[PDB]
Amino acid sequence: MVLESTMVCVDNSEYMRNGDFLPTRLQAQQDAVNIVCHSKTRSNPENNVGLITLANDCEVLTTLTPDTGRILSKLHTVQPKGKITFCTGIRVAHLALKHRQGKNHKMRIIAFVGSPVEDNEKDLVKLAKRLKKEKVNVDIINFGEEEVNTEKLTAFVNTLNGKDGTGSHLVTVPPGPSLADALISSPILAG
Amino acid sequence: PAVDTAEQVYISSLALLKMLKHGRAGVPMEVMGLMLGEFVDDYTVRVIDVFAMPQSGTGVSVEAVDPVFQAKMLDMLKQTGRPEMVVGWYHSHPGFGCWLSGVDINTQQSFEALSERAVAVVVDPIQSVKGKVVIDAFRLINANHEPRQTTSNLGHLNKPSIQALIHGLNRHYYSITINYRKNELEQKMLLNLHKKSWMEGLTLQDYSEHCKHNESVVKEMLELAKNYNKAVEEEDKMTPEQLAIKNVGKQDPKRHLEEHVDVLMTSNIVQCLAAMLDTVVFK
Amino acid sequence: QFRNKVLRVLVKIYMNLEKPDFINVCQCLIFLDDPQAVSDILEKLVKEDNLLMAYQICFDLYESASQQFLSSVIQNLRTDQTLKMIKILSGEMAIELHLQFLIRNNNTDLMILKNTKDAVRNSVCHTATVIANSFMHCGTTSDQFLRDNLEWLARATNWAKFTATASLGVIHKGHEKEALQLMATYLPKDTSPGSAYQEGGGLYALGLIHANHGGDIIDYLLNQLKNASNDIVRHGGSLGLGLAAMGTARQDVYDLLKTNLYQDDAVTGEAAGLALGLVMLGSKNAQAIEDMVGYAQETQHEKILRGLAVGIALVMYGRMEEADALIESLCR
Amino acid sequence: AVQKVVVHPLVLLSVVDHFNRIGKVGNQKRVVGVLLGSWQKKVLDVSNSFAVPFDEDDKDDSVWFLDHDYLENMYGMFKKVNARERIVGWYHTGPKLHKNDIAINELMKRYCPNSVLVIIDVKPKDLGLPTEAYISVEEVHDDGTPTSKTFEHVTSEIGAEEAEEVGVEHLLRDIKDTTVGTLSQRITNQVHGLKGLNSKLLDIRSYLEKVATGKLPINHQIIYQLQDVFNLLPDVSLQEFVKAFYLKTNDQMVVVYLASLIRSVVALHNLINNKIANRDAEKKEG
Amino acid sequence: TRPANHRQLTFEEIAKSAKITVNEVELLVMKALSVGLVKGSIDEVDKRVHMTWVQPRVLDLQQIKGMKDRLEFWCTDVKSMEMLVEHQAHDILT
Ligand SMILES: [Zn+2]
Repeated sequence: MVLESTMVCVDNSEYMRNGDFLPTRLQAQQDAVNIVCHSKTRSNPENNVGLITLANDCEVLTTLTPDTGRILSKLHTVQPKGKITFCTGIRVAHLALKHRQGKNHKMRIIAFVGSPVEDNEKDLVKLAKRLKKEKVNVDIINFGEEEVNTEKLTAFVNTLNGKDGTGSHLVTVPPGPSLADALISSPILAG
Repeated sequence: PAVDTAEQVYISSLALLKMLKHGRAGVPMEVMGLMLGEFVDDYTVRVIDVFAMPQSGTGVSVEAVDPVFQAKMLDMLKQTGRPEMVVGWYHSHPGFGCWLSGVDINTQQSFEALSERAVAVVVDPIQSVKGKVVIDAFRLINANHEPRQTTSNLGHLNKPSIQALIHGLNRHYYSITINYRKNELEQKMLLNLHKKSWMEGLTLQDYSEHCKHNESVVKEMLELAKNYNKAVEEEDKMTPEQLAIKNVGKQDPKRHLEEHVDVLMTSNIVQCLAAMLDTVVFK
Repeated sequence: QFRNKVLRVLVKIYMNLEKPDFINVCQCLIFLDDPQAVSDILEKLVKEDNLLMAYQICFDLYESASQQFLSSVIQNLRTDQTLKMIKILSGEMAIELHLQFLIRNNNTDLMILKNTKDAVRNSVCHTATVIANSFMHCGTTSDQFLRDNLEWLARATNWAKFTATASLGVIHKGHEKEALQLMATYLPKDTSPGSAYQEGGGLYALGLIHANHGGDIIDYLLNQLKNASNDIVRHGGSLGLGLAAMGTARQDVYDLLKTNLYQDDAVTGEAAGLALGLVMLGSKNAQAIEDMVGYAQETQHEKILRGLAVGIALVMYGRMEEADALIESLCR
Repeated sequence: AVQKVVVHPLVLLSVVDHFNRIGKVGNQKRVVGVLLGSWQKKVLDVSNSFAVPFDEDDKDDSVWFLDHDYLENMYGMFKKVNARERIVGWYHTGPKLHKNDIAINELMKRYCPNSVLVIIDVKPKDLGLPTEAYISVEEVHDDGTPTSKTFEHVTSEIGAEEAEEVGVEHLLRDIKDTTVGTLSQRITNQVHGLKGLNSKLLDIRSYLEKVATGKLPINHQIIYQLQDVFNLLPDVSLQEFVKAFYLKTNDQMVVVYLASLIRSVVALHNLINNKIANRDAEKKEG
Repeated sequence: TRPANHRQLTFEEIAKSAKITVNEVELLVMKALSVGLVKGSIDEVDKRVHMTWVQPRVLDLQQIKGMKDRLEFWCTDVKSMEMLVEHQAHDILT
């Protein structure tokens, strides 16, 4: 029922070659974003979702579109390469869902961090406070398990939803070969 | 409950150019489109932009073919910073002047029913010339009294044309003054349009060609001087009325000599001054 | 500067005479803008038995001197004859005398107005003939034409009604003895309620009656404008208040008119700009010029622009070469 | 390779409108959009344009966003309204080239392989044309070694159709002064040319001062071009040049003198005719 | 090295500088022209070479400052002529 413009930040880095998480982390994350996009569309028919990659620098593949077929189709040919630039990717996503189609919609970022983040704590907390001022929620998935912990991510999310904001999230998934869609249950339902 | 005669419709430069270009493109047809703007006060109907729409028709009528385009265009302009909504429609009358026909009145009736103060603008491309553009804004009169109230002289300054009066002006519809308020950047860009590159100003002109042109004009002036001598001997054996028709179908040596003198003086003075200026500027 | 020096020398020569020409000296003093000297001369005359000199001089001052000049001469004097003299400079006596003269000598042919009314065939000519009647009877206190042609006047609607109501104030020019009740009778309360045009016209008419000479009317119109709700009422009140306070740089009036202007409404804005000009007339107030020019360059209402265009010129009245900068900027 | 770019006045005024509306929205400095147009065998023609959402971080030159989905949709609609126009390049009102321009051009090259950038200065503090055209090209060096993608200048001019010319001339009732004679041939050139040359030389002087003091590093290519310029500067004290100059000046002044003589004779003729007319009128009235 | 206004070398000078006899000066200069190092002509009758263009070379900061000073002179001349024209023709251009 709630209007939400949610931009997905997918990680097509070189650590996605790893087969630890089911048939390659790339395919696991493909299924995960499939379920997340379907969940958003089912939650609201007018809800619009987009796609951004976190490759060498960044790349926007599909801006906010109510349909999901184009997003899924573009998801193919997302072959991994390069490192991950979390700060730049999130800033680009922030700009993209600042230039919304409908200003009454809410603003959200679902990020799939399946690789270490090389951004210091200070820059990440600065980004956290800026996004809190701009009223953005960041659902972060600690995919990949390259650190599978508060790899400078729990600080990010807690800074976001500080003072009982309960807006952001950080779902950490173990390397257990279980479908990432099967694992995700917090943001989809109890958002 | 007044609708005053001092009301004006402010047409932006962009809107005017778009209207004229589309109308001229559709020279035999009455190509048409929508006008976006705001209803500021009861004395202003600001037109800030216009966009043509997919339409098809013959030389006797034109109709739009899809409304989905209009809706989508409004949305996709709002998304980029033009939240203004439709305030009227424009269509071109190629050579018939400016006025509304029966179909035009029906369309304007629909627009009025939607929004009270919607206006119709008729732009005639072919009758427009460089200095002046033939354009007018209209609105309808109900089946009633006077259509408007006059609290100033602003309305009665246009002298409505005979063609519009014949076709129904002041009887089925009334005109609204068009004003062309501009912003600083629009003014500056319009002035800068015709500005040329700086190097073009200092660039000289092939001396062979310059000398050839001078020689040609002096040779022409020789024959013109012969004819001028012949003509001066006349003007005494000429009736006061016959002089005027004397220069009909026959060359005027005095006029041609003056024109050639002007052109020669301008060219030579400009060339000499440019040569000296370059001589100093470039070492 | 040289003219002022020569006028001072002439004043000295006038003083040094057996029977000094105090009238011409006061004229030259008005030119020099030195109310101190005129106050001193009036004090000396009262100290002598030259009440006739004092009265004639004060009459001439009121008739051909600025309000600021008159006010200073009324403040210098203050800090039975003095009360009588001040009542001359305050202008009450002159206004009453002119009103009596115009009432008594009121030869006007109503046949011409009747012919115009019969020939009238549209709203423009209707309002034109109403204005012409107001001009003909300005100061005569007479409204026989309006009284007898009541059913013909009802045709006017909207701003025509506004002008028709203001014509009453035009007719009653200077009839300040009882203006509040005089206008209330014409604009009855709880009688055909809901005529914002009529109410605004009434405020405008009070202003026109008390033009250039305010007093309690300034405060009355200030309160009415503050309590006003309709834009027509605000426009009429702004015009009336400007006329009432014309020439007195009263900060309360200026601030109220500025708030009405910044309300950003065309009908209110035109009158607000004109009233600001009238209020801060003559004065070179940098604050007023800055505010008015800035709003002229910031607003998007040609009506407000027109009002402010008149207002700025009114503001810079009199100042000959102190207006060069503003003139150049506005022309550019 | 483009030899010339013709930018119609409607494109410029649309750019101004886009800039004004985004500025009224607020918090932006540069505007971006597409340039629909057509090709005429190496002489481009930019006829129309449309806005495109665009944002950038004022600190990072790598956080920028352009809505290519919106670009495609609006291009489809513009094609549905006028088929003869196809995407040709992008425009931005930034006063001078930014560092993200090559990236934006690479994005737009997927819609127009020979994309042409046009910078339109909507606040021109100068004396010259408002359009600068650039084309992306690969630059191979000799010591700079890595081949980078640099922007190469292309001649840009303003042209118009008949309707556009009529509309512009009608709207140009702001300050109209044609005076095609010597007056305009003195203002539009001479003065304007000298002022522009002074501006360019002042820019070169500022760069050279920065280089000499040490704010900027040395650019061997710029220094070489400056050497070529100073070499091209001619010498005007040569006897042969002086003699040729005097000869040509004498010829031009001969023609000028003959023209002035013709003018004087015509003036005398007019005076004689006027005196005849006045004398005859006085005689008849008497 | 030679200033732009003279830039007219002589056979004996080239021979002395390059340690070759006067006869080979012509061939040396022709090889230079062919390769493209310098542009000019050879006048055997007067025994001179008129060099009109030498290849650009890398300059140090002192030479850059010299170029800046020359630009200053050039700009001063340009401004002087602009002021002259404006002042003299203000009547026709206001
Ligand atoms: Zn029609």
